Amino acid sequence: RECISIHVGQAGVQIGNACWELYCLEHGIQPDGQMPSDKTIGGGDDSFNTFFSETGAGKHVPRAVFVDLEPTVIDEVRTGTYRQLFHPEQLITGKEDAANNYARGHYTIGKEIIDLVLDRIRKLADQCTGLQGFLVFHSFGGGTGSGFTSLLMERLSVDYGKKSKLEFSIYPAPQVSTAVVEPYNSILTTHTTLEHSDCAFMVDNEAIYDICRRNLDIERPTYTNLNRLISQIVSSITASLRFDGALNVDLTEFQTNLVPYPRIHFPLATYAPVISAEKAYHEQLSVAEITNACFEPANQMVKCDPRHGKYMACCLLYRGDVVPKDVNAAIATIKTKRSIQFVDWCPTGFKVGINYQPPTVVPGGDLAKVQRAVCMLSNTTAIAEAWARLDHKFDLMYAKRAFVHWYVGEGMEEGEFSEAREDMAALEKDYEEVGVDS
Amino acid sequence: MYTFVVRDENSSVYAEVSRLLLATGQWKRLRKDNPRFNLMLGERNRLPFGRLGHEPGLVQLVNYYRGADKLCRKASLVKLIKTSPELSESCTWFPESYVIYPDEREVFLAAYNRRREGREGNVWIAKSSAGAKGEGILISSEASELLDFIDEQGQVHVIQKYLEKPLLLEPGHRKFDIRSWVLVDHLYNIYLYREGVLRTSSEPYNSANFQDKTCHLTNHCIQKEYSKNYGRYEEGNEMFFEEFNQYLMDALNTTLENSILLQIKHIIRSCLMCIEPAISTKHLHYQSFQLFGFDFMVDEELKVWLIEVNGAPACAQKLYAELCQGIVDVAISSVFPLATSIFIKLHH
Amino acid sequence: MEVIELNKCTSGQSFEVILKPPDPSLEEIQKKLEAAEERRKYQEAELLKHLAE
Amino acid sequence: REIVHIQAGQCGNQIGAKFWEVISDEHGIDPTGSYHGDSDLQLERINVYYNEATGNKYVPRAILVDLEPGTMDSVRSGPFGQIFRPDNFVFGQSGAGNNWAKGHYTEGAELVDSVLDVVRKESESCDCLQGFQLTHSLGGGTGSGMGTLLISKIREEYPDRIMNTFSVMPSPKVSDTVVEPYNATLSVHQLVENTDETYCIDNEALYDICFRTLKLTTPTYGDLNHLVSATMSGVTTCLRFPGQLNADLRKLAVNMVPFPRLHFFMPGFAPLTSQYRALTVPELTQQMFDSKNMMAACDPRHGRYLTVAAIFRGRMSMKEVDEQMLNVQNKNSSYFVEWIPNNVKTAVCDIPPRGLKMSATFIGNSTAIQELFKRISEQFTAMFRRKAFLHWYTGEGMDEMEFTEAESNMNDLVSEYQQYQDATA
Ligand SMILES: Nc1nc2c(ncn2[C@@H]2O[C@H](COP(=O)(O)OP(=O)(O)OP(=O)(O)O)[C@@H](O)[C@H]2O)c(=O)[nH]1
Ligand SMILES: Nc1ncnc2c1ncn2[C@@H]1O[C@H](COP(=O)(O)OP(=O)(O)CP(=O)(O)O)[C@@H](O)[C@H]1O
Ligand SMILES: Nc1nc2c(ncn2[C@@H]2O[C@H](COP(=O)(O)OP(=O)(O)O)[C@@H](O)[C@H]2O)c(=O)[nH]1
Ligand SMILES: COc1ccc(/C=C(\C)C(=O)c2cc(OC)c3c(c2)OCO3)cc1O
Ligand SMILES: [Ca+2]
Ligand SMILES: [Ca+2]
Ligand SMILES: [Ca+2]
Ligand SMILES: [Mg+2]
Ligand SMILES: [Mg+2]
Ligand SMILES: [Mg+2]
Repeated sequence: RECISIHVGQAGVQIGNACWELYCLEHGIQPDGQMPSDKTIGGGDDSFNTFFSETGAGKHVPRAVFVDLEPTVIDEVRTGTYRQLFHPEQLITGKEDAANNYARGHYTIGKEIIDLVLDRIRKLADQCTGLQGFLVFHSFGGGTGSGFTSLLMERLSVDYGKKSKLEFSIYPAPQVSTAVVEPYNSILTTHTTLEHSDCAFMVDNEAIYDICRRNLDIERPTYTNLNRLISQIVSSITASLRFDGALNVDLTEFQTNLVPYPRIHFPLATYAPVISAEKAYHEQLSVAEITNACFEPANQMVKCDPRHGKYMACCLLYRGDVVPKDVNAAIATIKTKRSIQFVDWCPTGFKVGINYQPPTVVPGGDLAKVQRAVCMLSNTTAIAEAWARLDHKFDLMYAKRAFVHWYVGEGMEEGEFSEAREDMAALEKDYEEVGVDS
Repeated sequence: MYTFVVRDENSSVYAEVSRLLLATGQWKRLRKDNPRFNLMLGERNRLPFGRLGHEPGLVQLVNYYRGADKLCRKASLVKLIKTSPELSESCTWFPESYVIYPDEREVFLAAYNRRREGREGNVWIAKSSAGAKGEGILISSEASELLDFIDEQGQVHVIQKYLEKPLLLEPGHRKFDIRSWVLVDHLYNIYLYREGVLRTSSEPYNSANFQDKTCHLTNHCIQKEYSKNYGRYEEGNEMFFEEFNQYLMDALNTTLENSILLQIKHIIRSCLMCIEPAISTKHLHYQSFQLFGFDFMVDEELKVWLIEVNGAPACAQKLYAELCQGIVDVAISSVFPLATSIFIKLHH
Repeated sequence: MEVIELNKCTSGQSFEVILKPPDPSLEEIQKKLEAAEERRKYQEAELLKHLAE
Repeated sequence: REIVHIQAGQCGNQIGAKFWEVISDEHGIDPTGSYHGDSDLQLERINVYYNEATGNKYVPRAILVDLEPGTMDSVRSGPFGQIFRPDNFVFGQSGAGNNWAKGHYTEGAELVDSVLDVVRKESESCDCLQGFQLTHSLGGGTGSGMGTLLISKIREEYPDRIMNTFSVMPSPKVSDTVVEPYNATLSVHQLVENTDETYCIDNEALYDICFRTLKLTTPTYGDLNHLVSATMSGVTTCLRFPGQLNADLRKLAVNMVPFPRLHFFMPGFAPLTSQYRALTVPELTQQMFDSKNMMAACDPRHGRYLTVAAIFRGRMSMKEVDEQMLNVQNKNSSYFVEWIPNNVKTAVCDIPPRGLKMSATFIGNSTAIQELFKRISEQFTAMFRRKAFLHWYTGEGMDEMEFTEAESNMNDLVSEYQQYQDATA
């Protein structure tokens, strides 16, 4: 049951790079594609084969497509450490980018490159015997990441109607953002993509930035830092697809376990522990401590306050030295001290998965090796706070029609702005209906 | 130069706070919608907590605790006291109360009948979190009239036992209530303003007539409006702690601290410590402080009863200057330092 | 506090702990993109007319 | 991401020449076009402004235009004169007599096609043309009249490419002829319609900086142009060197211009120089936002910032830069429009300009720029109400109506700036 990864725009590509580097480290795959521990040469249907195909010469090749409308970012993949991992058809670049303009990525340029992308994706699909769907990595804020991604999602729904689609989306933050129009792009892409995505993991760059500042003691985090952290979270989420396990073994299960209502499909991710490599000796956090840390806003991928929302589903994904008894003990403890309210029509429970292999880190990196870690995926109404933030920024510019002429000049209509914003307003109201009392 | 914004033009307390901040010369007020602020003096309703703490390079403070409404709405206060392990359902300082929707109707009726058969006093009061300024309150010893009154309204009500044996000030044989101001800062320290106020009735207490709600309702507005003896005994029907302590000494051979304030400090502590895990901002991306107004009754046994908690209290005029200065000292400058405490810190 | 559906294997295990019971077609996409392209073409045509003047 | 550079008229070619000297120096290109630098950062985006010729030579993608040959003879005689492509000198013999009509309609019209042939030749060899940048003055005839005509023709041939200008505004304080307000107003009229981004380089501000700050009693065009070189280097840094932003002219336009007409930028620079003590980042930031460092004679405290782009150059704490910039906005939050969140963007480049350990360059889209157009407008009106000096223009075939139209458009522009200066919530 294969899984295809699609990385769109700079954020999607660089995070993709980080993730596949990490995947290779975790499965014992070298930069040249060889995998010594793999005794079946030229094929097999092991778990890691969900993400890697095999050549007759024993090369293990990522089931991935990289797409960017300019070439500078993907060129670094082409000439980088893991260049031998990929075939050139997997790496697609145009000559000029979307200029931070959703409409330019979706309409003007998207129309010219979408079929090429679909063809390359189809080539990967043909290899698959039982494809389950796609993992799509992109920023909210970029012209390509927003516009082209939304176009691509529409077309993927058309060409693979059965398949599941999962999103990993970088929500825009003023600290590391690029464009002043990123709220616009975010609302436009969320509106166009909402029907076509089964489960979306938002990562607020603000949260990652502060985690890097606070716990890694990095004064001014770079994209490399952010991406190594993010890749740790992504690996936690996809480990169940790549390894033997019983929890979340196919893309459909993410939808089944985390999303009771289709529009409300943005689970909050929380990760612990994030410990600095520079710290020579560490106090190893116990199951109780990392599980408790999962309910601290300072460890969330999106800053918000789950105490003032309601849960619809909670998932705990441990890696390393963890046994069920310890988890149940810790959960017992945490219930009595924490504000954890579920909606009345959902069971108050946790789905737990434990992978015995402790997390892997990039050598000479900023993250320390720890003996146990946990990523919590919880669908809480609290994440609507992020939408409220974004929509407000949108409302501020749109009231004056600031920058709108750049979008209209690309063939988009002004009406799409208000259509998208109305959809977001509906989304917020949905969150409030599910989560708020009188 | 710190910056702040004002989003509640109706708050007397924070009008004064704002004035003081400006007068320090180190605070600048911005237009209410400018996001680049250090301090938000927020609006009473739908305060956008979700937008706080996302401004790079700005430590941000707001004058409200998200979640504190649980204490400051009557229905939700009843529910909180009845369902919180830390506050016994049998907790002794809160008057037997029931939440009724225009629901604990049958429960209330059951207790009521139990009281009727046992010859006991059965005078209850109906009040709406909805109702305001003494409007929508009914005191009756018949359940039927209360429920009829509630059903004619549109929002949730509470039926709570009337305290038929209140402590009466002499002369005048008159009722009163106690207002305490409590400031909770960003570290969740609990500061009780040393100065409380007694809001008194200027009419003789009459248990044979609960329809005349003048000597039954302490409310300053109600006394100022309907009482023709308003201000006869004390100015603005407000007695302060120096005089009240002296009265307790002369009349009952006891002090305000021993007979009453121990109980009050206990109740304040219990309530705030109860919800601390739910509303604390110690690890949040923004920080909260808030001024509360606790309102108490004292019965003839010198027992203290919590009546209600107010999330946006006004102050007694003569006290505005001091308290407000205190707010700037411990709640604001503590976070944003400028270039003999009036508060009792309630430890925990 | 009930543990259910415990599954084990050499690489790990999983279980559930309960604490309390309780699309547009291709043609339409093509039309959207072509409508946008057309609006771009109209705007450019207006510009080239203006420049010709 | 190639840029085609065009310089027209006397002013345009003099500041254009200094620009090429300065950035050639920064990229380690000697006057013969040979590379002799020490850092690969110098070459990574060298293509944005330079073509490669045989023998690993680098030749500016620059077109030199004039209606008389004097200044271009001066360029060819100059220090880096040998570096320019000989075929890319396009000049007439007649001149334009400081007359917009001659540049735009009569003298210039004859020479325009030759320029376009050279433009076409340069564009067609571009991997992916980013757009065009034009240097010129607005107060003369060639740079103003022919320059605007060139921009109009280029838009026609390349409607989908960005047009960027460095436009030098006239000032009575540094004046060649009385008709400069006519030429500038006519010019501004064209620029509002046909450019995406215009840097307003005000000769009044240059003179004032030279006189008051640099303590030069009698400023020459050499001195003013030293300021202009520094400013042009700064505002093209992000285009010329590897960075986090992936900077180009289209992203600049998209992010700086909230409304199509309001694309006239106020440049600024720090430190102002003609000491061996490098500035501290707080000093850089303070001076950078100071009215006395603005290259347009406008007081930013008399308006509000729509958007801002900042470039810090040199080895400095990026943390400290962030702190200082955030500090400026928070302290002065009043002067930044609240209906554009996060309207200030900062970039950093490790390579400092020559002779400085560190510098800061400022690009503001501020409503205060209206003061410049107002100033021109007043000077225009004073003459036009009596039709003074008009025969120079009507003798070239123009009608008064064209003047009236241009005056109206500029006044509207001023009204639009005021309109957004007053917008709230
Ligand atoms: N976490 C993280 N965020 C990134 C990264 N690269 C870009 N971003 C964020 O993405 C947003 C900008 O979108 P980009 O991905 O750079 O733009 P794009 O998708 O290539 O689209 P274009 O406009 O054509 O360049 C900003 O919010 C950046 O902070 C990255 O490598 N890691
Ligand atoms: N259970 C009770 N027993 C006796 N008296 C009571 C009572 N409940 C309320 N009262 C009287 O009614 C007065 C006002 O009641 P309550 O405080 O609930 O109304 P309110 O909230 O509109 C005024 P505030 O907001 O100032 O407290 C009290 O000051 C007290 O005199
Ligand atoms: N800053 C600056 N301004 C100049 C320079 N040369 C001319 N000017 C100004 O440009 C205007 C005259 O235009 P000019 O370029 O000489 O005429 P043109 O050749 O027909 O374009 C006047 O406002 C002069 O002050 C220069 O080298 N630097
Ligand atoms: C106010 O918000 C912004 C304002 C400007 C920009 C600029 C971008 C993305 C550039 O590409 C850019 C930046 C620049 O300097 C910061 C440039 C430039 C282009 O041309 C030369 O100087 C990005 C923004 O988010
Ligand atoms: Ca195999
Ligand atoms: Ca679908
Ligand atoms: Ca020809
Ligand atoms: Mg990009
Ligand atoms: Mg009240
Ligand atoms: Mg001249």
